[PDB]
Amino acid sequence: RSRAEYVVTKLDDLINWARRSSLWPMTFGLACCAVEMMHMAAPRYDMDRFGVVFRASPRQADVMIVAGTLTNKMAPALRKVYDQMPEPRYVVSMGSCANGGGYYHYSYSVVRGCDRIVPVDIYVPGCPPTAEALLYGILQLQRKIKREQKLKIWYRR
Amino acid sequence: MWFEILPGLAIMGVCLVIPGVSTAYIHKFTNGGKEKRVARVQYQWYLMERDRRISGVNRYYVSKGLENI
Amino acid sequence: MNNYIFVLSSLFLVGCLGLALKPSPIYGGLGLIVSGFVGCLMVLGFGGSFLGLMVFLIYLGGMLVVFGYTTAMATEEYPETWGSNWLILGFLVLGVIMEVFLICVLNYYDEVGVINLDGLGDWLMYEVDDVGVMLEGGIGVAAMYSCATWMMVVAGWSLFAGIFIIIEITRD
Amino acid sequence: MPSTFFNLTMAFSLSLLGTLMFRSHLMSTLLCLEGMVLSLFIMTSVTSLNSNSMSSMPIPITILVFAACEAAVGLALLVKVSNTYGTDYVQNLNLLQC
Amino acid sequence: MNLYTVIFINILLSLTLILVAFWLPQMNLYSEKANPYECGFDPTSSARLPFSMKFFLVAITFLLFDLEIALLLPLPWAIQTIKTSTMMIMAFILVTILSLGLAYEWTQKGLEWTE
Amino acid sequence: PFLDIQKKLGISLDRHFMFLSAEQPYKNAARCHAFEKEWIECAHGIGGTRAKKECKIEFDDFEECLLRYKTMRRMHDIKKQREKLMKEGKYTPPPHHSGREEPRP
Amino acid sequence: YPSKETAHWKPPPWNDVDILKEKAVTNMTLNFGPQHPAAHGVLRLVLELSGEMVRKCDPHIGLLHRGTEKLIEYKTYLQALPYFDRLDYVSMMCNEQAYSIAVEKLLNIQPPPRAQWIRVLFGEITRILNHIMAVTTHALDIGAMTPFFWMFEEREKMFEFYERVSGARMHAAYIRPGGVHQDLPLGLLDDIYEFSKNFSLRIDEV
Amino acid sequence: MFFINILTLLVPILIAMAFLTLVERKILGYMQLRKGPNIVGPYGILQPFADAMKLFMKEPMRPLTTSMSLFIIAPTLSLTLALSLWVPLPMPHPLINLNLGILFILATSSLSVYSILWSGWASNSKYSLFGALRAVAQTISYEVTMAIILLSVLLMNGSYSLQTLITTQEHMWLLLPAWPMAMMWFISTLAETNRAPFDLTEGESELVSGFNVEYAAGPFALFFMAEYTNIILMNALTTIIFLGPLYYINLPELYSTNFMMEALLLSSTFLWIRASYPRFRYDQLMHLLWKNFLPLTLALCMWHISLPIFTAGVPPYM
Amino acid sequence: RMMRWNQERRRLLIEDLEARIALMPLFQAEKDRRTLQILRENLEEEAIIMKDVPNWKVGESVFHTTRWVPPLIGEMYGLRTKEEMSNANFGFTWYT
Amino acid sequence: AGRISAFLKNAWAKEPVLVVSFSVWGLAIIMPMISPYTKYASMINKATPYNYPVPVRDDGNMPDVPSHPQDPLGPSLDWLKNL
Ligand SMILES: CCCCCCCCCCCCO[C@@H]1O[C@H](CO)[C@@H](O[C@H]2O[C@H](CO)[C@@H](O)[C@H](O)[C@H]2O)[C@H](O)[C@H]1O
Ligand SMILES: CCCCCCCCCCCCO[C@@H]1O[C@H](CO)[C@@H](O[C@H]2O[C@H](CO)[C@@H](O)[C@H](O)[C@H]2O)[C@H](O)[C@H]1O
Ligand SMILES: CCCCCCCCCCCCO[C@@H]1O[C@H](CO)[C@@H](O[C@H]2O[C@H](CO)[C@@H](O)[C@H](O)[C@H]2O)[C@H](O)[C@H]1O
Ligand SMILES: CCCCCCCCCCCCO[C@@H]1O[C@H](CO)[C@@H](O[C@H]2O[C@H](CO)[C@@H](O)[C@H](O)[C@H]2O)[C@H](O)[C@H]1O
Ligand code: SF4
Repeated sequence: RSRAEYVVTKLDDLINWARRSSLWPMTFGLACCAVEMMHMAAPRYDMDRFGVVFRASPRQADVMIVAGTLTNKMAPALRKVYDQMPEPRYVVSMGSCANGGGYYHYSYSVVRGCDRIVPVDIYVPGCPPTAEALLYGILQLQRKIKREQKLKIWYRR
Repeated sequence: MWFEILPGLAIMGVCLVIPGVSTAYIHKFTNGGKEKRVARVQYQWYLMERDRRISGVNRYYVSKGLENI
Repeated sequence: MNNYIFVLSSLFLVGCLGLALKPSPIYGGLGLIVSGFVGCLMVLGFGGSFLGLMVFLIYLGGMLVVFGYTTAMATEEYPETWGSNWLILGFLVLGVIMEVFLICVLNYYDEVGVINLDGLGDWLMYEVDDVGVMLEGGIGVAAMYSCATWMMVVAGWSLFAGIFIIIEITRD
Repeated sequence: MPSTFFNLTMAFSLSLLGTLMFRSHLMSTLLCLEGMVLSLFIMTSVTSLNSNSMSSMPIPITILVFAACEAAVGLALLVKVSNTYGTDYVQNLNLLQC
Repeated sequence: MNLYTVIFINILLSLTLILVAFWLPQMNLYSEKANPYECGFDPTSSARLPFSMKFFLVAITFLLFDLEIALLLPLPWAIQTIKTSTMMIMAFILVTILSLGLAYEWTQKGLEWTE
Repeated sequence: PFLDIQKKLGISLDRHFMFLSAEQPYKNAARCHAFEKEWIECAHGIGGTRAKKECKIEFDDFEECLLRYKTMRRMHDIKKQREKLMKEGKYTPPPHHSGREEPRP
Repeated sequence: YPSKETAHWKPPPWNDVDILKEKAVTNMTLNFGPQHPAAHGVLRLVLELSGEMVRKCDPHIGLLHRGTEKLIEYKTYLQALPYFDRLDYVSMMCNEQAYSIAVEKLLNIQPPPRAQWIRVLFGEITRILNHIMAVTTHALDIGAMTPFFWMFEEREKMFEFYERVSGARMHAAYIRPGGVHQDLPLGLLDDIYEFSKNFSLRIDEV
Repeated sequence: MFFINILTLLVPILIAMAFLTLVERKILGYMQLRKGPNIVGPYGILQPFADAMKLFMKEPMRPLTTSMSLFIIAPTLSLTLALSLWVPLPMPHPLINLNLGILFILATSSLSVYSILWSGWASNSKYSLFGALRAVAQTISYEVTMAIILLSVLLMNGSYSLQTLITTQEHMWLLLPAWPMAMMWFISTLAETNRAPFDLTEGESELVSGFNVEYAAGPFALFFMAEYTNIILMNALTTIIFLGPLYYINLPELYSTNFMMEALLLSSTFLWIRASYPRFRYDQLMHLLWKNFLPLTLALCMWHISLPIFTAGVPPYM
Repeated sequence: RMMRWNQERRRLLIEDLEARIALMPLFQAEKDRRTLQILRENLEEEAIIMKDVPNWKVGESVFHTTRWVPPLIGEMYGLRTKEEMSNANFGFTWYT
Repeated sequence: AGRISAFLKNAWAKEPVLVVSFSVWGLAIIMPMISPYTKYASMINKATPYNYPVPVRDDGNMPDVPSHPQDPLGPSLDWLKNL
């Protein structure tokens, strides 16, 4: 390694830290799992103290939290709003329905896991996961973002 | 606790005093140790231009007293 | 700085050329806003103050209403800009070229007549009362309240009657 | 002064040419009238300043007052035109040829 | 000169932030990303179609009321006149007729938005 | 005016701010006040037709004062002749025309 | 005098009133949701608009249709019970109680007295859980965001009663045909009393 | 030296804006029984910098239906005008001393609406057009009375010069003789800054994000920076007009310290108000201004023409 | 309190304006001499610059009348530097 | 006049803003007519010397014009000093 590689590595940390520290999820919730998402924003857990702020516009969002069941009728709309998030963007699959169809896995009308529609960064189990379990998954996304090495990889190309 | 809001407020408060204070001090530094002259009307501008012309150095704020006459 | 007012009046001319080409009223409204700002600067440049700020403020309000009216009653699927139509674009470029030509030729024939490019900046301010106090344009406008009250009577009546007029025009 | 007044008169002439050469939107023409008003305001204001004629400065303000009334009526008429035809196009305003 | 200088710096700072914002980030342009937003479904028409204005009469009333305040803004200079009674009557009459105009439009339901 | 109502009633709605020489706020005389006063006074009582010929001196002076065609041309000629001589190296502007004056007072 | 140019001119109308072709109705059509703060994430409300006046509301639903009713046909009666937690998933135990009563009726059995008192107790806790969500999110959609936060801390305490009887904060599956799954843990009534005696002040603040 | 003075105005104002985003989020949090940011830096004091760096590292939107010139211009115009509003502010000595500084404020503030109008139109989407047309209505609502409210106050000042307001209030806050206008002025500045309960051009519960809905990344940040800078500006203006900070010719910094304290307090009440009330309907804002403020504003303008004449209290011209 | 304070500010303004009245004779005399000296300086350079120009009369008036006509700014500063001319056109109005 | 009193009372309870507007408007007109200080406002504007007071040529028939600014002749401003 070299001082040019050291500088690149410290810059990766800085840009990674900025995206860790200001994760703005879309105002986007599908079913009962969204109720526990409200409880993560509520005072006991206060997601906003970690820097997590809902914004309704996909253009102003970084994270999609798929919080509930994804039906076939809903699937194109979810794909649309994912595509309209500017990058870098992340997806958190929350709950059994989003994770793999859950209680409705065998239904004619249900997508068996949102990871058939969008890429998923974190899978949060539970039906619903508790507000705390969701918060744990959000903090696992932050640590994943902490591991991104995009500038180091650019330098070595 | 509510008093944990204060670190941001103090930073805000410091940042909002600097413009007023810095402008007052930079005026005195660039106007011979005095307030920057205000020319609301043409008469005041005329006095400044006369002050500049008699100053000997082309600066209105360099004043000349009875030692000059 | 000797070219300052000529540059502004030159910018004002371009703004009216843009308006005259009549793109979508959205850009027409913008053209008048910029011309109004440039017109305010010219009034300021000649020693004005109140009159320049008034006309900009009035036209800022006026074009906001025109923006609202445009989105409701003067809009198409593909609003036109100055560049959208080759024909409008060409007359925009040709109009600017003809401005340079007209000023260039008039400078040659007279040299001091309408165009005096040699003397720009020498004939902006003519006389100024150097030691005066009460000289700003607001004082002159304020004579409507004392010495020119008839001017204010007619102005006030037209705004008052205008309310009754627009209510009648707009009722179904 | 000499060159500024030439440019302002040209600006009025262009705005009048805009008024006289219709395209489709009536609103685009109403904007050209406001352009002529604006040019005449500056010409009057600059003349009053250049001659130090403080008793004439009410006049430019009265120009804007009546221009506002003219513009308000123009917009009021444009609402009526749009209600009839669903556009402000002037080619629809042709029933009075017969 | 100073006012020109600072406003240019203000313009200069704003434009630099725009250039940074457009040339620093990694891009990935594709059609679905850049299509207009409408809550996950496609728009059924252009956003450029007519959008009705229900307060159009208030809007053109505002044009006249904005020239009324233009007639009022010389008042700080006008109160310096020797002809105090004349100035006071002119200002009182001007405000009163504007009030009567507003009162008439109010009672004609001109401030009510159309349905 | 077409109807002289104002004269009949002895009032003034718009007769008193008709020209430069009229009353100004705070007695701030307009440009060319003295020339316009002379032109108006020469013309008074003799009618427009006679005034056109017989007050021609006053009108020309006032016209020159207000529009300044001759003043602008005269300065253009001096500044143009100075440009020619300086290029030929026959004229050198004095120190007070070059920005190195001894300012008064 | 007839001319080729004016051959197509007709005389004007007798009263100056022209019969023009019907003008074009041109209402804005807008997708209000599913991805919209006020649409609950899954409502595609198609609106006909004139300005901001609403001319027609066409609610498109089925964006959360999951075929619960068909799925229940493949379940035993006990297996179907948790599907009722996930219907009105703001009033979970009340949904269980409806299904439990229906099954109990067809079974011609009755739940014991203590079960019925528990079921009413938790039915009314659930009603408060629901009305908090109904009132404060309704306020949040109108712009008053703060009551949501005060009252969702109260909700978090009631989720603890759910989790203490059933092990789950929401989808308890606690009320079943025949009664309830388990008896109350020792100390739960006291904690429900402690919550209950302060809650009316929380209502007063809102 | 004048360039150094520009820096010592712009840079502290931009830092004050950034930390107002932190103060808002913590004050709102505590009124909601939360904490707000307390991880990103000590007590959250690096959270604004993280949000800024995130936004400018994000992909900026280039939507296909968009008319691109106005789309770029509007957020650029927004920040320019917000910063320009500060240059004539006397704290107690302004960077730019203007004879008609109040009229400069109105004209500059009135041009600021066009950033909202053009961005919403240029985006060429339905929710952005809705936001633009609410801005049209918003300006029609409040601009009708804001200048008359100012007019009545300045009949005790005697001029449009902001620095003269300091001398006018040498012995007393203008609040005392003008508190009814101060109340109406305060509501007007909330609407003028598109703040709650009049946050209608964005109004996220109704229009998702209104005028800026198609905006991402750094261009989005400019609108946000411009809005938070204007909140401080309008309250600092309210402080100088109605709450005359204590001025002593030999202690100018005393004015600056007192000015900041009152301006900080007035900015806090903006955040306090947001946490307390529901939103108006945008037709109801028009009726508030035109059927309540406007009658009283006109009566009080007549009263404040009448007052200096019958008390012989006309202020000096100079 | 505003009545009393504004009445005091009116007395202060009169005192300030009366100081101007006392000094105005001196400023008028200085300004007369300054304007005439500048005009004199222009006349001498015109005598050299327009020496070999046919039919030029040095110092000729453009008016028929013989009464004093104050010079324009363009006349006074026509032969001086661009900065002196710019200062006369924009000094006051660009001083903020 | 008991019918109006009920009217005014209802207007006060239900439309107080309009009641205040009309009352303030009426007070603004009335106050200059009944105030003892109204006459001074014009006199103060008249005593402000924005222009140089041009002296007059003394012809020997001006008993009322001061010869010096501190002569006891001419307009006094004691009324304003003690206003
Ligand atoms: C939309 C923008 C349009 C831009 C328009 C063009 C702007 C540039 C203006 C060019 C016009 C002439 O601009 C400039 O005028 C000044 C007078 O002030 C002349 O003045 C100078 O040169 C001439 C002789 O050449 C003499 O007067 C003298 O020596 C000196 O004063 C300059 O030589 C000329 O270059
Ligand atoms: C049919 C509808 C018309 C009727 C309604 C209008 C009624 C008239 C109201 C306006 C009255 C204007 O009244 C007029 O005021 C001006 C000043 O403004 C007075 O003017 C007087 O003072 C000015 C001050 O400069 C002198 O220059 C002037 O020579 C002198 O006459 C007139 O003597 C008076 O007649
Ligand atoms: C005199 C003429 C000189 C020669 C001119 C040659 C011009 C050729 C330009 C090539 C395009 C460069 O422009 C840039 O291309 C990149 C990748 O190529 C694309 O950029 C973006 O979109 C694509 C979409 O898949 C991604 O693959 C890419 O990584 C991303 O950065 C855009 O299209 C544009 O941002
Ligand atoms: C239809 C529209 C109706 C609304 C308009 C009504 C306007 C009527 C206004 C009536 C009030 C006039 O009030 C009038 O004020 C002036 C000064 O201004 C007072 O005038 C008094 O003070 C002035 C100084 O200002 C002295 O020069 C004067 O000698 C003295 O009378 C009058 O004593 C009072 O009567
Ligand atoms: S995983 Fe469970 S709680 Fe979440 S939406 Fe599906 S059924 Fe509801």
